[PDB]
Amino acid sequence: MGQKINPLGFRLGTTQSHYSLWFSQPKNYAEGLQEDQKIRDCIKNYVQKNTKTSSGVEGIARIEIQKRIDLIQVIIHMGFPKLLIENRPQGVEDLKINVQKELNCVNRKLNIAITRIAKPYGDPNILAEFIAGQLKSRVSFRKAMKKAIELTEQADTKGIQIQIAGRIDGKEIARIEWIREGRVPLQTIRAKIDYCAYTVRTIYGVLGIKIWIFMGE
Amino acid sequence: LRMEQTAGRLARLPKRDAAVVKRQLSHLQTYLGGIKYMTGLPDIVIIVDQQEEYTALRECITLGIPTICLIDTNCNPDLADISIPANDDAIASIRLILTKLVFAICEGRSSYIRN
RNA sequence: GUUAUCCGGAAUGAUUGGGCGUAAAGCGUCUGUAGGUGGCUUUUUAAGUCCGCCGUCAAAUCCCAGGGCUCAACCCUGGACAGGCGGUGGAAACUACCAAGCUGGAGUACGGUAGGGGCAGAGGGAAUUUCCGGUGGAGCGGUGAAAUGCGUAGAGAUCGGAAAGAACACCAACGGCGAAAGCACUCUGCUGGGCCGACACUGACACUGAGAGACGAAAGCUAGGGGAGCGAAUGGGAUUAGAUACCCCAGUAGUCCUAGCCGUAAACGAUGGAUACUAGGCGCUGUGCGUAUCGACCCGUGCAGUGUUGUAGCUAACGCGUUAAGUAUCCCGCCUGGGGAGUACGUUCGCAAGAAUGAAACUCAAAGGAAUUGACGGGGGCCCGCACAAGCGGUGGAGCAUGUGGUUUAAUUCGAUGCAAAGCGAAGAACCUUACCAGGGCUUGACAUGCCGCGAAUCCUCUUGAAAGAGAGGGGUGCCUUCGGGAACGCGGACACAGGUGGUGCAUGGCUGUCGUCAGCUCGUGCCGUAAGGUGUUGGGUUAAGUCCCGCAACGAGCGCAACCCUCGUGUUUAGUUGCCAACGUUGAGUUUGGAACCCUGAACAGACUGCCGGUGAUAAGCCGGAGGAAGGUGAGGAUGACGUCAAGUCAUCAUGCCCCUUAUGCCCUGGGCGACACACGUGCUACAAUGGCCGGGACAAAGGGUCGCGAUCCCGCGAGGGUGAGCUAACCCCAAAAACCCGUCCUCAGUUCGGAUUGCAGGCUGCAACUCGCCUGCAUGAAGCCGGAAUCGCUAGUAAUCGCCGGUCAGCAAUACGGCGGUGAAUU
Repeated sequence: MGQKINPLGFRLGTTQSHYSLWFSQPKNYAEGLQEDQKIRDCIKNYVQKNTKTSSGVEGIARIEIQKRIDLIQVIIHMGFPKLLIENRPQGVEDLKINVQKELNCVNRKLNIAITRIAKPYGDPNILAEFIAGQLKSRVSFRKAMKKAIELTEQADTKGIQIQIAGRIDGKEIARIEWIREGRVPLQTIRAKIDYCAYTVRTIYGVLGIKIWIFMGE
Repeated sequence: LRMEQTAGRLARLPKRDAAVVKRQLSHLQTYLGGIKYMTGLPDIVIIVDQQEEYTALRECITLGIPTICLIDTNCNPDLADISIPANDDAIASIRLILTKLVFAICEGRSSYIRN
């Protein structure tokens, strides 16, 4: 509704880089966005059947795609690399062919490497899948929001802010919840605040979480 | 603000911060030029006119700190424990009671010199 | 378990247990009978009271201890209790009775003081109105404006005189007096109360008080008088949608007097009277005293009377505060939910209008009081935005474009509609898009997965038909396996489902407008109040700004503001092509060698920070000017727009809850529709000219676009455009030769050598295809319109105004929509 500017969209020129950094000619630029969005929808969800399995349990932090000619970088930042890679080398093998069958035309030799994050309570993308995952299991809302505030402060941060929209605990009228601790400078560019947005399933309605994590100045 | 005023960081700091840091020092050396020397929480509080500074005695009785004052005629001695009935305006009256109170603190320590 | 019924909860009738300033509640104020209460001393009585005892208080319940039915219920012994009444023998302080007193209560006398206290009778001054006369002129009166009205049979105004009624300036005062109501020019007559002071005397003779008796602002009533002014009613004028109101001009009862009557009022300090006590600081009247009072005065001591940051205490709070709702005593009145009601009925009173006493049924679950936050206010104080003002241009008039209602239609699809709707979502609807209508068709079905059969899949297909489709024709059949079988794909079949721009965004996610770029919104600790909360975020100044300084129980901090980021304006460093090119050799075209200096270009760096000087200002902040500088006071201008307001908009972007349709609001195709009309409204464009039009010549721009593309040169056509076709994938090629402007000439203000709407005829171009629906060219026609009512909009500088160009959308709807670029260049504050 009447909120502040996107801290990932305001800080696009400096500090925080793009989730996809490449170059293409305006003739095959439209096909460049289609191939990068189709794989980002297939790696974030990552389920061939109609079940709630992989990718959403381990928590995806960032997906950086870099390309020049016929080769994509597709480096995924994960919290727990135990689910994506192996249980016996079969997990990353079916992911190597899934991205190959979709993107063809030219000889698309896709290499996918994996890197880790220091702590999952520093990045905004795990927090958007952790707190929103507590809405799926129907746990106490305001107790889960105050726990998401302290779990990031103990992970060494200078400020954190969390807020959703309406349809809380099965209420007919739409309300809003807001808890904040420390300082979060929403206007300044020398703040390097990261953002994420995730949707919830729910049989009564639909929720939408917004994460604001202030690192250094 | 005293340690960074006489260091090598003076030439690095911009003119926007150099005008605010000396303005903050100008307000911190005029008012806080008295309260500095000691750090601890007192057990006994001595004061001159407690009717003018009623905001100083009312905040000490709620914590449980014994109050002593140099009460005049325009004051009430009920909230005070041990009162000293004498003048508060004339400079001579303030000088006798306060220096002889300091001589009582210096007698229960070391060296009894002049005033 | 339900219902009925009593009690409890209800200290909501409270004797133990409550209240009456504002929540329900002191009767309007006095006098006073009965009744209640009553100072101090001694003696006495001892009635009340108290002690003990004797009777009676039936038994059985209840209670205590102890027994019997196996326990218990039940039954049972004794005791306790029966709180009471009477009698006898005592005690005697208190209350009461009797006797004799005392005095501080109360009362009286003596001598003085102040006062609108009251009644009666006189008399005084100003003014108003009216009557008469003089002078003199045409206006006067009145209102936010006007009109009714008074005027030349002459008012008003002015002067002289008369008549009459009422109230009586100043002094008047936060003043005084009175029981209340109430009462003020001066004087006289009769008369009441209060207070002080040396005292003299009685002696509690006191206080309160249902009923009762008396007094009662104004209005109103009866009879007789009076009547200047004011003024219910009433009559006109005006205002208004209407006003049988407010306002204007008149005006009766009444208001005034005598007598009688009615007895009511926010009859309010809304806090009944009387008495004794409890911190203080300023204002009246009497009296004592103060070197002889030498003085306006100084120090006490009484009455009555205000305010107080008024303390304790009391109070729900506001507030009261020794003239307390403080602490107590004596007695009387009154309340115990709101509406109905203070009405009905009855009694009493009255001439009447009505007054006094005072219900119920029914109905609601609430009324009410104080205070708090915020908002609102035709409340106030102080401040900021083109907000007004100052000023320029514009709209509404006109023709045309476009959007929306209404209307119409088979449909003229949907959504947005006060500002925050109205070229708005659709940056581009002839098919498509489209969702709507009509008609022709298919259904697990156009699209997804899974099972089975025939099969590779496809290409060219021929016939009918508007097409969607349907019937058959050949040509053709890759890659692996123990060939059984499969992947890719196709037709058909069965079933889950698939499918929905169907409803609900008052079920929702995401996102947005809006006040707002307004500048506020909050927290920690500590204090204030019982508390909800407040303080800090108030105040005095100051800025775009809780920006800053000072003051201040506030001290600090967080979000917002600012700054950090992007361009523009100066320079500097580095690097130079498709850029530029001073100096030097020139096919004059940087054109070539060459040169990097300058312009430009692209990354970095320097710089304004009120920082410096002066004045103003509270020796602060800040503002006003100046210096130095390309640039100053957030440099110009963007981006960025908090906690939140409107359950404002969007489930037709998408996603999602629920619901509904699912041989169907699902799906395919053809044609139509959305750019239909008697009208209305919004937003724009082109003109009414000649600071303009037209003809010819002619000087400079910035920013962007482009490979199913941008397209020069040349040829052809009057032109749009077409043929051929180079180069650029791009500061090397192209899209453009930018327009105002400027010189000369013509016209010379007549609806025109202004204006182009409209119309006919003939073409070009994009696409199956453009009649409805297109753009553009050529020829001709050539109106409305002469700057436009009420009302209303934007903008303060390089802005307004105006003149060209480019981009996105896109086959095509190219200067009229949106976005973007530059040229020229004000006005006023």
